[PDB]
Amino acid sequence: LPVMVLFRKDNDEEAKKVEYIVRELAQEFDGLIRVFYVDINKAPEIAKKYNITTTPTVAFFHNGELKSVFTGAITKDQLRDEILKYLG
Repeated sequence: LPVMVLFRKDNDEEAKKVEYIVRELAQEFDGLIRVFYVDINKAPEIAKKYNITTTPTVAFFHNGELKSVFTGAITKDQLRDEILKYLG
């Protein structure tokens, strides 16, 4: 399954909308993708590995490889279109 990972900071107002969007897509594509939520402060080594410095950031992985990274202003349509790409 393709994987979508939300990198988040705890007290972040814009991160709230992206977290809603990601959870919405997680349900919409349940069973077809896996979604993980990484707290930058609780897991700094993962954020460091993936060069995550701003939050919210959403990354996509497939076949154990990093495929794309979205930062800054993030929309549901952007994320959904990536999900569809890796589903075929």
